[PDB]
Amino acid sequence: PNVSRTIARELKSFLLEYTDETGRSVYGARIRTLGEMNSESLEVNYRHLAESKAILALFLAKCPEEMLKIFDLVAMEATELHYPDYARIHSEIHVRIESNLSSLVRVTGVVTRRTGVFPQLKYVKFLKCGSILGPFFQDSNEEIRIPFRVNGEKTVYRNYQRVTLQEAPGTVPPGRLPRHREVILLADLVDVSKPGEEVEVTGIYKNNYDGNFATIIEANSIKRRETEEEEREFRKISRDRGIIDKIISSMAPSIYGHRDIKTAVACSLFGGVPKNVNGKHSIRGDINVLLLGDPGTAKSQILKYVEKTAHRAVFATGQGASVGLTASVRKEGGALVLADKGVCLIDEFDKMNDQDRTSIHEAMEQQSISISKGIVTTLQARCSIIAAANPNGGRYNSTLPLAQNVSLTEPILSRFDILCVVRDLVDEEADERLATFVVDSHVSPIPQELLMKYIHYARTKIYPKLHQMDMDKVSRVYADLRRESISTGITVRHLESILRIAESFAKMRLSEFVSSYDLDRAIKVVVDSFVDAQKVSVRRQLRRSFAIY
Amino acid sequence: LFLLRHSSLYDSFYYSNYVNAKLSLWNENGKKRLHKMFARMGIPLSTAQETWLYMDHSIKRELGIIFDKNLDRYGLQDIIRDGFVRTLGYRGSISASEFVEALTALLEVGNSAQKLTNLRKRWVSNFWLSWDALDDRKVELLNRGIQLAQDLQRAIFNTGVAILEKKLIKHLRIYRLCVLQDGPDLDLYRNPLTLLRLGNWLIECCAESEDKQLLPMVLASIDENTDTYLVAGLTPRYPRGTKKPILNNFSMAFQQITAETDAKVRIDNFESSIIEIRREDLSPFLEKLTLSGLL
Amino acid sequence: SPRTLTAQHLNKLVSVEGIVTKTSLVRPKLIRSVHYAAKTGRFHYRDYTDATTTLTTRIPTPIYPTEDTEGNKLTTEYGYSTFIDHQRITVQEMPEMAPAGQLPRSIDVILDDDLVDKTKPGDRVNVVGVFKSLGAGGMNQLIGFKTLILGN
Amino acid sequence: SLPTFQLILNDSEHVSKIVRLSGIIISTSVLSSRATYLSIMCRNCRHTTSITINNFNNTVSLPRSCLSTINCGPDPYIIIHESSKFIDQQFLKLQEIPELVPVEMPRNLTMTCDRYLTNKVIPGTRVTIVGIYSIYNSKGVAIRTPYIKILGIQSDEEEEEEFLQLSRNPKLYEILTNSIAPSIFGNEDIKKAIVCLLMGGSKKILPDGMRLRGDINVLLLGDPGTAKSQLLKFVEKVSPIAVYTSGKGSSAAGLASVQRPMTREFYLEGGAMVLADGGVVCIDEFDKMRDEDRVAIHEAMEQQTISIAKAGITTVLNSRTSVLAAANPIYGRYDDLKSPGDNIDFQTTILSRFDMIFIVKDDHNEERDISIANHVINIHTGNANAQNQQEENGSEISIEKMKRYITYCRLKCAPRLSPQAAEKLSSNFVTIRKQLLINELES
DNA sequence: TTTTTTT
Ligand SMILES: Nc1ncnc2c1ncn2[C@@H]1O[C@H](COP(=O)(O)OP(=O)(O)OP(O)(O)=S)[C@@H](O)[C@H]1O
Repeated sequence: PNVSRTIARELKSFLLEYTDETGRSVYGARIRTLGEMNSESLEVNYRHLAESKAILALFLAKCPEEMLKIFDLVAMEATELHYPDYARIHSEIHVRIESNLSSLVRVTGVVTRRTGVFPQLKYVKFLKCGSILGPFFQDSNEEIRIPFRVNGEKTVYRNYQRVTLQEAPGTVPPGRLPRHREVILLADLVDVSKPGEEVEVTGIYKNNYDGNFATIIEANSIKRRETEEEEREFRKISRDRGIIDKIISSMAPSIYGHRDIKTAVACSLFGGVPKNVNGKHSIRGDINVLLLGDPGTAKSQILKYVEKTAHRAVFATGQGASVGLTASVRKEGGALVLADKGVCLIDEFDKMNDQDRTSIHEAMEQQSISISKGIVTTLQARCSIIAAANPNGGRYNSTLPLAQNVSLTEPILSRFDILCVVRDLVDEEADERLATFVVDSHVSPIPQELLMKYIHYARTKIYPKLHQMDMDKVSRVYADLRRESISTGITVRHLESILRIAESFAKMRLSEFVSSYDLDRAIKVVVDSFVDAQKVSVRRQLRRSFAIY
Repeated sequence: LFLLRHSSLYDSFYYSNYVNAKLSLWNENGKKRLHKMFARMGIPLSTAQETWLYMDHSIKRELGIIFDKNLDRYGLQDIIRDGFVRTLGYRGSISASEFVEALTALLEVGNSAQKLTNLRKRWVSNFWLSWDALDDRKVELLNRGIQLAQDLQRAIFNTGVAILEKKLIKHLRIYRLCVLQDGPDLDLYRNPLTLLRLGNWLIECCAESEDKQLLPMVLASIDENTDTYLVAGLTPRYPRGTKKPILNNFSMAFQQITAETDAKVRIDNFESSIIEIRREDLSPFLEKLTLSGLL
Repeated sequence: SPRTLTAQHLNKLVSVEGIVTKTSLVRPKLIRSVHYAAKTGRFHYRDYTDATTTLTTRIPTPIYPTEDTEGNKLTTEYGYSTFIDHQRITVQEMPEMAPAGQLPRSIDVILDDDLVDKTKPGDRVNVVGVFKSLGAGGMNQLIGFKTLILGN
Repeated sequence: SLPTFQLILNDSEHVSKIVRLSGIIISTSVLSSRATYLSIMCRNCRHTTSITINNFNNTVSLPRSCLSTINCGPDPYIIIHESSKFIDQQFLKLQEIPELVPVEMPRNLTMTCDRYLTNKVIPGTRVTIVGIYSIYNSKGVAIRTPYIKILGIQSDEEEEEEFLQLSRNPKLYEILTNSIAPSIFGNEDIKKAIVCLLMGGSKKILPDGMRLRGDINVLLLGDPGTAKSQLLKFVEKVSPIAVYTSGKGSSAAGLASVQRPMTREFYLEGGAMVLADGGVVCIDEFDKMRDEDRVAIHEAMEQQTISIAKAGITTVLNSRTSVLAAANPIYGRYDDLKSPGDNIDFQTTILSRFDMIFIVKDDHNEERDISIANHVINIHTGNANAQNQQEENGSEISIEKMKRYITYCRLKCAPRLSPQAAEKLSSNFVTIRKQLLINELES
């Protein structure tokens, strides 16, 4: 088909004047940002192409091969009319997008093992006819074959990688066995997946020529399974004051109340800062959440909300049913390796063995676990651990203490920062509100798309610091809290937690400076939380928590 | 542009005082605008990070044409000047400006009332290291000061951003007034010259202009020795648009207020623009400064 | 020492010390052939060399001969045809002599006829011989020029 | 005899170019050899030439003609091995940096070394290598493994003058206890024992069939929250060679290695005590550890003699290590409220085979508590404790200085006790053994 | 035909 010559003029009538939601040429506004970042990639939604001119959708399923070769070069010249000197960067931008041959296919799967990255010839130049032959094209997975021979020099290369992909164990019909298929990577997509993931790729489907037919999928657009005005309109809203209670009010509308423990969980995933001193040492960068449950609670529903909204979350089972959080060479990183700079979800400590005790022990303290294995490396782990426990026998035994109530030991609790505890007592109106909001559940807060851009945009950018004039009250708080709780029995790590929790409130305002309000909220959340763990004789502690305010 | 020959063009603009306010480098808006200038230059980010010595010859020869073809977009058209460059041959050429900045940086680093006088003695002690530094052949010591100049400019622009977030400026009609009562790395602020260039770095930043009515800035800091709070005078900088013989104001005002009760005031500073004052007494000093305003 | 043995302390006679370990198998090798022709009623003579025996780079002369000149049957003979045994062993240096902390590294030395099966794996042996390097070092058709030691 | 010298100087964009870089050494190879100058011979006509070569990384090979014509063809050339010249070759392999971008498994490359660069660095250092990122082909899809040829490796008299100056000051012991843990207040007895561990005692080569042991051992059993963890990390950073281990269970760190496989050969890979022969071993979680190869550790610190009698090898090797412990008793601070033993469930013979045993307590002192509070707030914020630069101007100018000093200190002095001091220790061991008699026989 | 696991 030679008509694509004339179609190249008209395919830019879609590129730079795609008027949707009052004009807004997302492609034309995007190109200046593409060459701005030198990403050498342009994204094309199948919705927009199907919406404007579906003749190209036919040109996708029938001939996806040469259509890209015609589309990317015109995108190159269409970008160079915008940037006069962009050809000095890369000068080539590749684009993104039996009944299966010669078509683009939306494919799912799980990443099996793979290989390294090698360069591959792109330009082929060739003693028979005097001098060299001339430039020729390096076919993909095929030779040129124009006596002469290819020389070592004068060869422009291209990085290559092939990726094995096998079927996803999640949508397997139950009991059958998975099968395999080949995926080959190209330039900007070099080594994008990682073992232990799922993936959704947009591939063109080919087959081998002859052997002396195996099919190979070359892939175009990798998307993982689930702009300028987008962050500035975002900043027009983020300037307000009452976002504190609103975050908890926008955190989890399924169960309506419980603002305190919901604010603590919302603070946990929002992160802390380890703040490595220049040359000296790094302290700790995570917030530790324990939530002592009760049968008869939808506390698990909360952590499921945590897993869908947050970045990397692998649900760690109750007892050995899964992944195992400790990487080990078996016939290879653990799930904690997947959750780097993310939040892990580990629960039901009552039924977890010592393997988990060592992994969780070292990971929340100083991030790295070593062995008595024939390889010696130090892989760290910056996970964030959120637990959900269960009381022994009764949900709450008596006035007897928390350490007497729980079956764990003291140092594992020491690794923990916050202790949110729920209570079960017969309230008539709470049951009324509960049943009525349940009815509403079967029928002002931030929409979930804005909050996900909020936490992702915040954790990559907001970097809290602190001044030296406001921590003296805090020093007095630690001094009275430790020195007065001597008669009670205490955590020095909770001293570091003060700054590491309070820094998140400055992360909430994206102000980079810790106001007094942040310290006051951090004190009013930590102190009373420690208060709630005692006996009925806590009245005295209630009568000394005034000076605390 | 500053620190041209010994540093990356990226850091050169990043720490550039002239480029600072126009591009609003402290804020995130101009960040992309800076990369946009490089996108006009067609320079890879990694190419900008390399040392000036190892950058390609093409990039060298074409630098000025590229500047002529790109920077004008941001109003930078009047920059290129025919300034002199020394040829010492084999160790490489340097514009007089850069060597000046390095030597003055060598002046400020690279080193009851008895401690303050002891420190004053140490300032004079650092002068001979500079007088010795004036020779061409003694390069060993010179490179240390050359690099420490970068360490200063880093701290300057950093604390500068910190001041930009709190907006402690009192935009008054008479004159702008500010004070830094607390902050990290206050030891470097002991030298008056630190605050001289610091004030200059602010003065051009807050007002480009940015019409109208350029106003003087007030600045002070203290750590020990009972609220020394050196306050040095500062004057507005015009962006080429000596239009008038304005010069200064403060000498007469200092004579008027120092002629009053003047308790604990010390005129010990050789330069008339800077004076030591107690904060307790600096507040009324300000009150008397506002009114009667001599200007 | 084997640690500083390569490149220099090369193509000379080297005194090596170390431990006898992993003794290989005993195979005999043919050198001088005796062949009888039926009609002439005479004997004959033919030799063959390899890189272990000559110590000098000579043209190798390998196929077992029959029907050379006229058509006389070259019946080979035995007994009078000579043979020499052959063996190769590895000697790593003494482990206490090693650097700060490492796995000791080693080379090998080839013996000859009257010295076959004199070292069992596991003894203390001083060795005097000549450092011989054989083989086409990758110029045959990727790191070659494998080594051994002779004249022992 | 004078060969040609070698000069030593110091992705799609990186193929075969002048690039400097930096990484960590994964594993080296055994000193190998390519050839440099060589003469060939025609086996029939006796025709000889000679070729010198430099770039041993394909370009040219032996011809197949007698060359006297310029039919003996094909290739008649036989390499004269008695009149050749050779050099050495190393073949390192490097591993990525553990602080940045492992967001994965560690990746690696292949190195190759030339003439005077051989046998230079034992693995474990953090180094920089200037290189050439070139491509080779060996083991229709054009799969080629890339590599970096090494040119100019750089490592990790007047100093003797300042060393002698620092040796004779009588305040050296304290100024070193102002050098180890600036981030940690208190714990000064531990802070002192680290000073003695980084130097190492005497080493006796007696007519006796054994030699004795020199380096020492550090224990930190005690209550949690002490940050003894930060202390053991900084111990690893100070010594030039040392192995830090956090517990019995890793992601990737092993401990006599048994490797069985290409060419069907058994070979010895390594481990952890092997890297730390003559260094510091840090073991965290002394009670969270298994009894699977613990015996090697029950011997490595006492007789320095690891035996291997497996399927591959039958050697007795050396291990000059020093182990540093950091335990936790059961139930935290209550272990001292019952009988004062009740800590190691197996027995006390391992502790008898250690050197120093310290117990960390936790007593409230409000001034100490406020001081440890604001001391740590000053550590986090406002860089108050971080004043150190004037302290550098007055005490302990650097950590790397301390390292260079220990390197100079270990092999130079030959310490030994003094005869007038020996009778003091002889009279003192009596008092300690009597002390144990008092606490034991009457109880 | 031998090295890391787990019921
Ligand atoms: N002066 C300090 N004292 C105690 N902890 C500190 C101090 N400064 C910072 N820290 C931090 O507080 C944490 C307290 O835990 P550790 O002191 O490691 O307790 P632990 O006794 O090591 O528990 P382990 O490691 O399982 S034995 C440290 O890991 C540091 O992150």
